[PDB]
Amino acid sequence: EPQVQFKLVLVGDGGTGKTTFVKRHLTGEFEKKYVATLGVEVHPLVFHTNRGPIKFNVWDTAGLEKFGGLRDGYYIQAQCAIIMFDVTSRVTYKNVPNWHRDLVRVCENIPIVLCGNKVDIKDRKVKAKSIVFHRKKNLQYYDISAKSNYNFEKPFLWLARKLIGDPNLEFVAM
Amino acid sequence: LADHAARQLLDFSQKLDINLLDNVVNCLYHGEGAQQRMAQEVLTHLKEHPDAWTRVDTILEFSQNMNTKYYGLQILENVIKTRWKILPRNQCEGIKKYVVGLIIKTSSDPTCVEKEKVYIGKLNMILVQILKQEWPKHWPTFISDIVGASRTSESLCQNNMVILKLLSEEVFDFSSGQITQVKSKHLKDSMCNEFSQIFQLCQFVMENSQNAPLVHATLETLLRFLNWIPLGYIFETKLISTLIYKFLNVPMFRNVSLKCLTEIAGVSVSQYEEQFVTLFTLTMMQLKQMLPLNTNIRLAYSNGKDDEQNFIQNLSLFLCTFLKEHDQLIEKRLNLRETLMEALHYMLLVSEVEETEIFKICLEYWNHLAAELYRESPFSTVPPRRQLYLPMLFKVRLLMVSRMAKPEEAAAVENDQGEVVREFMKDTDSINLYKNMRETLVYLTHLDYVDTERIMTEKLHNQVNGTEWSWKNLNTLCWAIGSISGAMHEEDEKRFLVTVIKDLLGLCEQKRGKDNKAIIASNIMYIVGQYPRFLRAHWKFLKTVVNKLFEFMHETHDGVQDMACDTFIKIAQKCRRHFVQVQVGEVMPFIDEILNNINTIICDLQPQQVHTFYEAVGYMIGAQTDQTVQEHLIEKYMLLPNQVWDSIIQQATKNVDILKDPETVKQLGSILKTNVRACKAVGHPFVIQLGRIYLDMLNVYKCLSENISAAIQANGEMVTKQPLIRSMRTVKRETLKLISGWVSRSNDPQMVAENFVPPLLDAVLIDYQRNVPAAREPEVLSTMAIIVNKLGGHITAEIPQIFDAVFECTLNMINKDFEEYPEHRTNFFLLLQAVNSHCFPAFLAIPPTQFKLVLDSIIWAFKHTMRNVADTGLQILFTLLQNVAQEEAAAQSFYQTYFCDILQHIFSVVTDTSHTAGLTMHASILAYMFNLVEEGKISTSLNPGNPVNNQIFLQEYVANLLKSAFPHLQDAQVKLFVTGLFSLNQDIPAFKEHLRDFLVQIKEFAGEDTSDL
Ligand SMILES: Nc1nc2c(ncn2[C@@H]2O[C@H](COP(=O)(O)OP(=O)(O)OP(=O)(O)O)[C@@H](O)[C@H]2O)c(=O)[nH]1
Ligand SMILES: [Mg+2]
Repeated sequence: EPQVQFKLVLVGDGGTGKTTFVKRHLTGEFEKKYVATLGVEVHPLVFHTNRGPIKFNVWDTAGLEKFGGLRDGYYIQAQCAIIMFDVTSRVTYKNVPNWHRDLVRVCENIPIVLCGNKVDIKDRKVKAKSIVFHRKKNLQYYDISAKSNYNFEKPFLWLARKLIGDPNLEFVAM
Repeated sequence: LADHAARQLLDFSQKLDINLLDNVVNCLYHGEGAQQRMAQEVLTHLKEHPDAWTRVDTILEFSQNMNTKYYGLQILENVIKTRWKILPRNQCEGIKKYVVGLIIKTSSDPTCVEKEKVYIGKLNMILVQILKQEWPKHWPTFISDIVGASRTSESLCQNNMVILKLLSEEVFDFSSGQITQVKSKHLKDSMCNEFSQIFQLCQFVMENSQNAPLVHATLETLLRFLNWIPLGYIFETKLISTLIYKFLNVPMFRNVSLKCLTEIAGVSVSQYEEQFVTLFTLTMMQLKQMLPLNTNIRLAYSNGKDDEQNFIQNLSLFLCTFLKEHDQLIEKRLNLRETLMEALHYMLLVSEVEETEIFKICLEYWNHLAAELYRESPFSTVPPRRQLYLPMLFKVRLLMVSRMAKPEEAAAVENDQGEVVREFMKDTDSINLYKNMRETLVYLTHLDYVDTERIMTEKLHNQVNGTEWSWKNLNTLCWAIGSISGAMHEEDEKRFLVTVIKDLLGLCEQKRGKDNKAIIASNIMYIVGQYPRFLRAHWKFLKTVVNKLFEFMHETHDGVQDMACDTFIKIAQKCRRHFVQVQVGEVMPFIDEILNNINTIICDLQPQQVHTFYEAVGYMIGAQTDQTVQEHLIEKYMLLPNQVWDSIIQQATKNVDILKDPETVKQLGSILKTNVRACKAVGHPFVIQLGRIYLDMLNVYKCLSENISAAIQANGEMVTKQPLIRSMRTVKRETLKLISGWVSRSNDPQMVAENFVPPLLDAVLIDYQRNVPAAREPEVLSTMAIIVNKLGGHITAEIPQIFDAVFECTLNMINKDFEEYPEHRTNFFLLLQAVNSHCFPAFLAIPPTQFKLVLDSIIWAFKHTMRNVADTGLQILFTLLQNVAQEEAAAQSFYQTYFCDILQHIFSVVTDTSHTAGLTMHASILAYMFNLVEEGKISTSLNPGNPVNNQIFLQEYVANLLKSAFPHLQDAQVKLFVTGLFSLNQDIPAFKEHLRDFLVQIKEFAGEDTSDL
């Protein structure tokens, strides 16, 4: 059970829920406020698994342009990524190809998950039958909710399986 | 390391300390906390500095690491993106020669091509940015040059392929929001104009090169061109045959090629019938080589390396794309039947792979096939297309039954008070997967009822004999059996259901263990739940079922109680009319028997289960047409909650202090939950119950609200997390849900207004006002919102009193920052929007100063970055403008007072990169306002430019506003943009794009020129 750590890059339009998702994993709290991330904040996330601990260094990046910081410069040396959008905002899914573009132009062969967040909300605007971008880009897609705990660990599980190279990896508590 | 040391990089009078830049850059990728933030801050300031590009040479010449160098490149890219058009022509040419220079060198070094390929990538991007800015006009020989260097040298060719992919991408894929429409068009046309030269180079490399990496790049570049190039190049060359013979069957080229073939396959045109046929034919011939038809693709995928998994995905994409678009092409040709069935074979095999994303792709095809055959003909147990498919349609039916997804998705969710509640998710990926599977199976069932039943009969037999027995398997089958409800004729389905139920009951017998019986009974419950039509025809079965459900509400084995409650609500809504009419062979209607026995039915349920139980009975009571009868039903229905309620109220008159007792408070919450669920089902008629409790419910709300406030005064929001406080907030929230829930469903507005609205003032509204900020319940604002949208005219007279309680003290909580009290901001604007939509006269009755506070707050809303808040604010403003215009009387002094002011505020948000999600509304509001002037506003917008007509004054004011805020804009840019606000005020999409063009221009510096056409 040695300590492997991976640079994970978290990108998406602002207000998608990037920071709220990481904070709930880090502390269990759900943040209701929208406080834009300036530049990048790096938060270590440790998962315990049936084959020993895995640490993701989450580079939580800013989605508003005015707060971009070094933008694609933060992506150097990333080993995986999550792209987030908000299923209550079409603009976010439309800009997902742009996040994907900037990412793969810096890290070509890295496992990437795409997440549609906020599926708890009743007025869903990006319909499940519409989300197809990940197919041809060979991405995983998970519908998730930072608020309801829906598919909450799935993105990390997949990345962990793909990075450790064990299809049967599972997350354990302590 | 010290901030003042790292800031040394910003001096610009000293020579750059390369060692220091390396440490900072190193702090960026490897440092923690505050030191990394400082790096990030210093490096951002440096990257943005107008003169940073001067040192880029220094960086690339002396920097030890590639991190620093990459950063060097980021600086050069920014200068080309922001100030290429204001650099002197001589510095431009120098930058061109420096970049192609550096590209030649690094892509000529073989170490570089192996290791620093990210760096190479960035350099390529640098060049492309130069091309986007001035390629056709200031570099006319570019394409000829790139082609000539490419034929001159293999290393140049390989990289030049990347450059062309990037260019194609930037021009054809990512131009929106980065480049103006006119420049974008110009770029596309210029690339179209020189494509043949480029195509020839790709053809040359494909047909002749033995450089594997070069061929691969060429194919990666071709894949991007396929998106835009004229079809002639795709279909009237040997491209298809080249891809198939040369590349498709070579491991290292297999994925690119297949992806290319997929883009070709998706083209939908009548002109190239033959070439589509060849593409299918030839591809199938190669697939038979690399992937024999007897491969276990499920195992292959399970066990495969990364690019084998890719390969199988791409194969399902190719087959799905090709057949969805061109299956009739293969259908009509008799000598291709076997190859068509083979393609169906592959789809079936790939359908076994255990990965949702791939399954979904296969399912999209199965859904298409089933839809088509059912459009051709919907009849059962023979038309021409169905004829071709009949050999394998059983295998699709079998696939659907075997892999049917879970149809409902139940979760445990914590609310804002720390209760875990059982919710059901709506419209998720996995629910949409279920619905597609149902539709497929339902279509295929219509084509042959017997075949579906056959398959189900057999899966069931293998439950019974233990062959295929498991909780998972039985679930799947039962989900499937439920999925096809409605697809059979009523006579067939009765016979079918009876067999299914008998066999599962038999298996309930056969299997021992509480666990197993719970699983089997849950399935039975699920199925009968999905067949209301059967229940409606056979009253004796419906009665048995309901009673059986009542037995299950006393089994505390995990899951059984939830299933009984879930099934009971399904059946109650689907069959409600059956509970209220006297059934044949019956004394009373069933609802009477149910009501007389609630006390025994629910004695062992969990509170949440009780709530669902009452909801279910609510629907039955809802369906009783006669009013006086319904009242007696409700009286009896509410009897048990009313007892506990009354008793707690009596104790509370005796001593207000039990209202602090943990158990009393849980219980009040649980009683109110019951009232809310009952009202949700019953609707308007629940007025009789609401009225009984109204004044007592408001009084407990008021005490609890005061208790919460006082506790926060004494020990802050830490006291708020406390359990007791939580369960008091529950009561307030359920109280408000109950009021808003009934009001929404009321249809006697005069009544609601005179009868229920008045008492809210002292109990809720003034209580909110007197509450300490952190104790004020955001749901107060939402309830008023709901109330105002329902009453409208009936509540206009009371807005003054409502806003005196809530308008100012709320504003004051949310007007210091954009972030705090998020739910207050959301709900407060929803209330404003309600008043503005439904009670507009109230806004006219108030004095100008008061109305000014209202507009100020509307304006404050659309300046939010919480998109929901901003969008409501924008809609409010739009609705207000339209309302003001209704009366000529106030309209013109509104225009005179506020028109220009509103414009400036809209402009400040249109021109901020943070608000681009508002574009549609920004466009609508701006277009409406500009249109208002260009057709006629009677009063001068400027009081003393008595001469300038409003339209002339607006052009000068807006232009001046824009020159003011963006001084680097050239005069012609401002004029052209202002003119457009008038020209395009009838076309919101074009107006929208006009704004987007403007945002591009404000982020760059142009000099004494323009993109004309
Ligand atoms: N309903 C709902 N709201 C959510 C969910 N996840 C996050 N939110 C809310 O949406 C907002 C997202 O805020 P952040 O996480 O700060 O935004 P971000 O995506 O990190 O944005 P930037 O840092 O500006 O790029 C917050 O108000 C959250 O409370 C979710 O699953 N459901
Ligand atoms: Mg953030």
